[PDB]
Amino acid sequence: VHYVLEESSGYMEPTLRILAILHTII
Amino acid sequence: VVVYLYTVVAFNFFRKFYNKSEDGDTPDMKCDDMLTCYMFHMYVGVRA
Repeated sequence: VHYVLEESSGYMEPTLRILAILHTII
Repeated sequence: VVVYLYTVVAFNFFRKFYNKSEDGDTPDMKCDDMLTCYMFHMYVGVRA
């Protein structure tokens, strides 16, 4: 019922947010 | 790319269907993982 990005040793959860921000900016 | 689109749509809207259980009460190979569901699609739905 809750979507989670639990697949790596970090560095994948905040990078998605910064990538979405960069995508909207561009 | 198109199969990935269908995969995200299914992962977001169809959870209670991918229930490929054998002998009953063995829920596995479901869509509880994006990569697993994408591999399942690209491997089974294309060749089905």
